Amino acid sequence: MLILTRKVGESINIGDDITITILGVSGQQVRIGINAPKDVAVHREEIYQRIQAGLTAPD
Amino acid sequence: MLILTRKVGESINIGDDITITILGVSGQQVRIGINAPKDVAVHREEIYQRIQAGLTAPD
Amino acid sequence: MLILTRKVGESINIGDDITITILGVSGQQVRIGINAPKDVAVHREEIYQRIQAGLTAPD
Amino acid sequence: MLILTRKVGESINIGDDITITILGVSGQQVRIGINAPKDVAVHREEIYQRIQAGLTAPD
Amino acid sequence: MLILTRKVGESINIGDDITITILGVSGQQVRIGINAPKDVAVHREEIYQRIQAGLTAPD
Amino acid sequence: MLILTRKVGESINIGDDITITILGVSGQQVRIGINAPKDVAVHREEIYQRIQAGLTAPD
RNA sequence: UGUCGACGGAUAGACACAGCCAUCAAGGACGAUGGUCAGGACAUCGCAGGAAGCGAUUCAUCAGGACGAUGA
Repeated sequence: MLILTRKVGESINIGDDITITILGVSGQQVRIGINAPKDVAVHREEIYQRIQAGLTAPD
Repeated sequence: MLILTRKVGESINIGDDITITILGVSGQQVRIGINAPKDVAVHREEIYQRIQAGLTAPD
Repeated sequence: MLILTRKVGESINIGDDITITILGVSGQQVRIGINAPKDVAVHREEIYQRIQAGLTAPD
Repeated sequence: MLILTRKVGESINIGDDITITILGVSGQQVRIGINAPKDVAVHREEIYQRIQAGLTAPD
Repeated sequence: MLILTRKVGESINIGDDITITILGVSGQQVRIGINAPKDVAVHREEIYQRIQAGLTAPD
Repeated sequence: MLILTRKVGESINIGDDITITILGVSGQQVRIGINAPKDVAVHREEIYQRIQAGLTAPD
């Protein structure tokens, strides 16, 4: 794990194809944009389990 | 862009190899954890630009 | 309708028997005291309309 | 004294002829709408104290 | 002169009209409540220098 | 009722004779210095009650 | 402003609704006029009743594969 601390409106990067943007907060909620090719998946942890258990949305 | 919201301490996933956790907020800052293999790089956008600047003789 | 602009610690008078005091202010909310006799009823609007919904007749 | 903590834009009632609305605050000033018949006299205490000196609104 | 040590949520007093309350700490920062009549002034040492040198009313 | 946020080593003032200094912190404990004239009293809230409620001289 | 939904690829959506302060007004009008965050407030927000009633609060810097460190 690599942990950072960034403000709202800032940006982060993964690999050479993936970008992340912290769009803002709403109380304890944190609104996060992800930007990746459809060659890779992105979901909430509660959702990720469905695409990995029975692959409910392949694409 | 795929936007997801998370409450503090909740999690997100990317691909089949990467996990993300929003650890918490402090003011307008957000402590964010990134868990990926060293097979991929991770950087904030202000550092990412250096990996796009070109580099030699790694660690 | 008669509009007035009353500052913290000042008072309005109604009829010959009712008086109103702005005891103070707390941002977007206001702390108002009513000085009417128990011969007349005083209630919030969301508590006046519950009275006048019909519940005053005997069992 | 009957006391209420009222937000701006909420309302209050007295007897069966009078209604009050807290139109808003302007700093430590408080804009109040008073909605009684002209059958009742309705002024700030400053004014009321002359009217009860033995008169009505002067020439 | 009086030196004393008090923990968060405890109280201290001056004269017959002044109260001090430690609301709590944040690292080296210490949030303090001060309760005195408008008969007396209160500011931090930075601002106090005005009340000594330039005052709140000219000649 | 004023509220301030002072850090260790800094000062606050009351009236035109009284000075307060935050001497430092130890966990929850907060060490404080008070400088007032002989014309006034100063104690912690525990001891203050002896000067308010029971007094240091009888009738 | 907080909360929720949303396998959604959208700088997205849904639900419940978020600045501060002075001057004039016997005025019946949701009146008029001007300024603007180290203050006189536990900064705002919630509950309720004939009582001048009641409960509860942080921000920022550095930075690497570490649920990172630190300052105010």
